[PDB]
Amino acid sequence: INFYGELVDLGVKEKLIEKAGAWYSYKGEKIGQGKANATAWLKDNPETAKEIEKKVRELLLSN
Repeated sequence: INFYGELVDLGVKEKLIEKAGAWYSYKGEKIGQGKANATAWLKDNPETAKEIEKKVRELLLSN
C-alpha cells in the first residue's frame, strides 16, 4: 500500500520531494525524475519510505 504516487504528490505539494519541475529530490538523495523516478528512489527507500507518509502524516498530525 504505502503510495509513492500520492506520497510524492503529497510532498512535492507539501514538501517531502524537492524538485526543479521534472527532476525530483529527497531530504538526503535525489529521488529521480518526478514521474520517471520520483518514488523510484523512494521505491527502494524502506529506510525513509515511512518518513515520507509520516513527513506528510505528521505534517498536520498535531495540527
